[PDB]
Amino acid sequence: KPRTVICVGDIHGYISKLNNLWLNLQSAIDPSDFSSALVIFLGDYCDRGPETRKVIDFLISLPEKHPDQTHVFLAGNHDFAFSGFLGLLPRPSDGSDLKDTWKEYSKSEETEGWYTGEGFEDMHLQGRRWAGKIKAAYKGSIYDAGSTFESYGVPHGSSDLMKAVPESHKKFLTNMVWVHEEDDVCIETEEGLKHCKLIAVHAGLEKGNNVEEQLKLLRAKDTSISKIQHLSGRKNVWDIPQELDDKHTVVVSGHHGKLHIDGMRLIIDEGGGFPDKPVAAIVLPSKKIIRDTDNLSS
Ligand SMILES: [Zn+2]
Ligand SMILES: [Zn+2]
Repeated sequence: KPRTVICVGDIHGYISKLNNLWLNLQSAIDPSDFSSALVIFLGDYCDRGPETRKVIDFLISLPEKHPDQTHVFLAGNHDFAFSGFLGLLPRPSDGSDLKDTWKEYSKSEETEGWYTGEGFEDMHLQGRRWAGKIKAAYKGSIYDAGSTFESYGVPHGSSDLMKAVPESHKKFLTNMVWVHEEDDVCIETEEGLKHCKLIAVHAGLEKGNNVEEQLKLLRAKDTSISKIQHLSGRKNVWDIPQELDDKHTVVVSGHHGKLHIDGMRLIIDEGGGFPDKPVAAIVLPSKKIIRDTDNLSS
């Protein structure tokens, strides 16, 4: 029997949506298949929603709760930005300073009110944007990070967040990956069951540039990049790029604020960080969509 693969869209601090989805998934999938499933969280665990802390608590608990599952946690643009503010990103491997990332977006500083509190000098651009105060509705910053601060019991933009975030959560953020690759997953098509490669990346992959070169920087976590298009892009990462456009690779992403299935391109982000929208997961091989808003039993 083919292994069950669950790909979970953006959570954005909605603990109730995360819990209800997890509970629904256990009625849609039989106990044996669920217990040994590959579970790929597609990123964006923080911001917008009110309970980031509880979300990360939940995700940390999963290895203990389900020892035979494989758990993959993609870094979203939001979580990369979160990790940046906490100073958890490794120094750029090219020897540059994290402050060098600011220059490209320097004209955005005034409107975005970038963090100028303690430790801003050694901070990645996205960390400074994340903890900024946007001139006005946004929750504190352009990243809607206000609710993340509050979920850990501190005001928005506070340097004290660094002390409030538990060590296990910092370890969780350090353990996130920018890409996940699988050699062999099953997926239903109109013609029948297929075996495919899988690439999981929060937003997607770029056109033009060699795919392996892209995957290389993603595997290595290059912090010299001001804005990581693979985590933050929109139209530029929507499509499967030329090199992978041959029906042998599933490319799964969250990020886009839409649930969109087009052949081998899976975009799983029905929630979009909105409080009134469902969080959806896709279950492979069947491609069935399970939501927090479901009321399932077996
Ligand atoms: Zn998102
Ligand atoms: Zn995103």
